[PDB]
Amino acid sequence: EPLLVVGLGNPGANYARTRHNLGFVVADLLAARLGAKFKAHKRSGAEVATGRSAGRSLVLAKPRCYMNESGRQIGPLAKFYSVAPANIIVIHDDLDLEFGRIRLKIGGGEGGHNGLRSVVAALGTKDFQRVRIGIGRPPGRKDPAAFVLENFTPAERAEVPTICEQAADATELLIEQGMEPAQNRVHAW
Repeated sequence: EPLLVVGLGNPGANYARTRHNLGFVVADLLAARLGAKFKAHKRSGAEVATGRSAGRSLVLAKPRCYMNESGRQIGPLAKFYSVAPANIIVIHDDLDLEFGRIRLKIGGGEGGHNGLRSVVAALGTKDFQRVRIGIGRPPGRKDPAAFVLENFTPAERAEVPTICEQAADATELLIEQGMEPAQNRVHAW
């Protein structure tokens, strides 16, 4: 069955290192591992890189619209390559996990992620896979919408590349062995 891996993020150099763009950073790392380049995808508006991970073919994609409208490109991507939602993996920052903590699931909530809500709406289901990468959140009940548009702190920047290697590793393990075995290895702390 066809497989689609998507990173979420906002466009533009000024957003490239913000918390809300972790998905793009990991997708870029996956494409580097696969020796693949992102190219414009006319039918969806996104950009896609294609390759194989342990012999299995995959489409790697980053939307090119604002985060709010992510599903309007991911939906068409899924139809174009005939990928069922169960075989879509979305990589994203997660306000509800400690910074650097990676967790995998299918279904469940969006954790307040506006990109995830757009994808859920477009696919008509919550039942796609996710690579959740913790970023923490502001304390109390403060609105986090501005926190995710900040760059990481210097202390956090010291760990972000390692975290992205782990998230890239988690994506490949998901593709190779599925949810439960990948969870066993990936939930490392």
